[PDB]
Amino acid sequence: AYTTFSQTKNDQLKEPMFFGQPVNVARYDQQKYDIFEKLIEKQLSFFWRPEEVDVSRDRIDYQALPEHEKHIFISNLKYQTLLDSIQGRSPNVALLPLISIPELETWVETWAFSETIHSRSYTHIIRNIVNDPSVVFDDIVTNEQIQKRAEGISSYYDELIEMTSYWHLLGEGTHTVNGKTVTVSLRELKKKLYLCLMSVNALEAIRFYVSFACSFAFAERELMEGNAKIIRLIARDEALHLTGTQHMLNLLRSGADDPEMAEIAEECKQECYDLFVQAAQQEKDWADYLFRDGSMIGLNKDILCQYVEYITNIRMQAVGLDLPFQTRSNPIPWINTWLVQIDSEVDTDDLSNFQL
Amino acid sequence: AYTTFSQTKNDQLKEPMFFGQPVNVARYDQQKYDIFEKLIEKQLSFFWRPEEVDVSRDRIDYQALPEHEKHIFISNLKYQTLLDSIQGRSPNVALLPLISIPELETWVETWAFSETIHSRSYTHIIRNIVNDPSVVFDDIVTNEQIQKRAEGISSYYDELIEMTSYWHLLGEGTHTVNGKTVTVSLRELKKKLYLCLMSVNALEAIRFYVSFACSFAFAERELMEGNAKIIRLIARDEALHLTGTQHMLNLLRSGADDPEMAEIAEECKQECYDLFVQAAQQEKDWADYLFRDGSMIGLNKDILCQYVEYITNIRMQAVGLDLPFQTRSNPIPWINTWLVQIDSEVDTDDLSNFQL
Amino acid sequence: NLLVTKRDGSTERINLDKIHRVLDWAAEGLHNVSISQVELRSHIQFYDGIKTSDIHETIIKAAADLISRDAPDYQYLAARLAIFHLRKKAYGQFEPPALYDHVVKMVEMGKYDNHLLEDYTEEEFKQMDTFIDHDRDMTFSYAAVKQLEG
Ligand SMILES: Nc1ncnc2c1ncn2[C@H]1C[C@H](O)[C@@H](COP(=O)(O)OP(=O)(O)OP(=O)(O)O)O1
Repeated sequence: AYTTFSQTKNDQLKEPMFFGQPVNVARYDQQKYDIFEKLIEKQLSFFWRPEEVDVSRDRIDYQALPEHEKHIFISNLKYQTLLDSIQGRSPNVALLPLISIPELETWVETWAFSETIHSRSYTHIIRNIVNDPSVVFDDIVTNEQIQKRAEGISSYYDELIEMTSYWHLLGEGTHTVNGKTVTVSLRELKKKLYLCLMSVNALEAIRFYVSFACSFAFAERELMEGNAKIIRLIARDEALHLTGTQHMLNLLRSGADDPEMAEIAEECKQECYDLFVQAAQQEKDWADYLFRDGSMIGLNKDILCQYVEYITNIRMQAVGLDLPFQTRSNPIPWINTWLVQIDSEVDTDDLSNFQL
Repeated sequence: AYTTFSQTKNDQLKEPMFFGQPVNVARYDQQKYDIFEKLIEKQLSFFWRPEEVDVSRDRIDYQALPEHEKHIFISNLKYQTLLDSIQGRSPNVALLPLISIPELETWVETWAFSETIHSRSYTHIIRNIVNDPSVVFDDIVTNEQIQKRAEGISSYYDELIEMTSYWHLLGEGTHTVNGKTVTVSLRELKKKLYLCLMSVNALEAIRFYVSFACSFAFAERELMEGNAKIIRLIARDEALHLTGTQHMLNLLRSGADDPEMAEIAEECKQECYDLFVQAAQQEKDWADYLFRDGSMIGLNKDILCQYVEYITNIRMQAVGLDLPFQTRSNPIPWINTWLVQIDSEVDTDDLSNFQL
Repeated sequence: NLLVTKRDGSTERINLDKIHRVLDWAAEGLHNVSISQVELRSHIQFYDGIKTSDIHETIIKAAADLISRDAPDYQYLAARLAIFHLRKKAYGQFEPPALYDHVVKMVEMGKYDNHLLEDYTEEEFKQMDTFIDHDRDMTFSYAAVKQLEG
């Protein structure tokens, strides 16, 4: 039931964000939500080329990292490469079918694009630090720790894509395939889309920011200068990502775009809360396995976990969820640095009036 | 049956271009087909902003253009906006779900991205030439002559997406949905993918180039300076588009990537031929509508149709198809202009040997 | 909306076709030559009331510059255009007048020597008109036709 070009002359301003009608014409002279239009122009201006960056001195700085400190770096780098691999494709795939507005169609595609560039930068950083890049890449697949992550990210994107396919091949109503009974309800399809965005947010708001701390950690040590620059650029572009997702959830939880979705959002609030806590927690456990073999000035397993909570509260409170962790100050204020002869006058009469 | 991440540790280098295994890791230190990797780096370098283009004097040049001429321009502009809006989303939607290699995966997303930028440029050109952009956009959907081509573009992409969905939900085999029998054969799914690319090629090779002639036509007249610059930039990026599609077709028709596909390609050769002829012809009809009011200086119904044939042969011969039109010299060579001490020395002995 | 001034001195609204037809003609039997090229190269600048003779003269100088190693034929193209233009000022039309009438009129104008009529007779002029082959004006080249014209 999907078309790359909808024959019907629908009004792009009235059409909802998702589940509406396949965007036919691409016009930008008017947007229903100028919020997205701003993200596009802002994202295009941050266009960067991973090559321009000088990463050459990073080859010697990294060789120097004691095998455990080389653990912290290489390990954190592997996870990031995994994160934007998925953020490479997931957006367009899951996002695109559903979008029914042109401002947003183009945002998602531009958003997914910026992610490919990030996946490219990592490849440019690895080849400069290590001798055989294959040694690192082949590990992201086999590392088990990556596996709990990878599978989880895939699941929500896939779970949403699956239904989206049925909503087009079958549509609303209960349908049967090879004896089996399939129930396709737009109400459920909206939950997956919502829950999915909740994961995309936490990933691009908490998951990614938990790795930047380690990336910039070496920067404060004047170590890995090149990598510090690249990662820094990714952070800037990353902000726009988490922002768009938030604006997208609020409009759905506020019943602004779709009246039904506000309700749906209220039903998943509890499930969405456990989601952030789920990821927020996984962030802690990984950090323990960041240092299994050691710790290095600045990062601690202790000090790092503290940041995880601090940011989780800010990100969750942004979408509209109860703070799971205690209130605390920024455990690493240094990270914010990467995010963004005189006059002689004598009078007798004037003083003569003063009585002693 | 699709995943944004595939758990299995497959070799990206051995995996086929399509129908293989969902790309899990995004590495660029090695490619099975360096052809795509080159297109990415080359495309990223041509990154342009539609804004930078001063398109201010075009507002007066358009008003001066004769009533029949405004038709030629605005009409040709509407069609272009239509195509690149389709080829803005179609790629990712119908290509990502099949791609099983990184070098090609990133390409498609970057290829679809460049298209969004094109859709953005048109919107920037219209607002500067006309007073109410809505007057133009609202037409691209209602227009008679515009719709058929858009509908034709829609048929092939959607047809491919439909099966791709079943190949993941249902797999090879005959399945029943509500009494109905669905036959999902990978052999058939490969035809749609092939036939689709054939259409994408003709569109980005002939269809688009048939419009550039009119766009640059005003340029030779020193008219519409701004719009010609923008259109010129789109042409450069466009070349890379038609190039990537060609190589994909050859690798499939040569049985290089997939042994079965070469067979399949041989079966559709006849149907693929009628495809190019179908589009190549539709290009002529439009030329008649584009000139139904009248002609320009150095462009008209007759002279334009001639170019359609000239380019069709070159594009078709490129993929491996018989030349439908008679061999001809280029009818508009100008289109290529937009598509890229005295010595005093004396010796007596040396001359004394010369007998008079 | 704009008008043009024809040779005879009549005036009619501008029509691109008139130019297309002409160029398409001299381009007949030629290769690597494009009609559109001349028209755009000409950058012909229409302006209300423009003499048709000037328009013809502008297109001729255009196809004249085209002549190039890649597309030489152009120098038969321009030549053909030049002769067409010359036939207009000479006879007001492409089809040339009788050899005998042509000499007579001229003699009265003081162009040709009056001895031509005292040495040859009318019956002979009609006999020489047969040897003439105006179709040989196309065997010329722009470089040649240009010289004769000047
Ligand atoms: N109405 C017109 N508008 C624009 N160009 C014209 C028009 N009429 C003639 N031309 C062009 C055609 C030729 O290229 C050029 C010279 O025309 P030319 O044939 O020499 O004079 P003419 O107009 O008196 O004869 P004819 O009626 O056959 O065109 O001017």
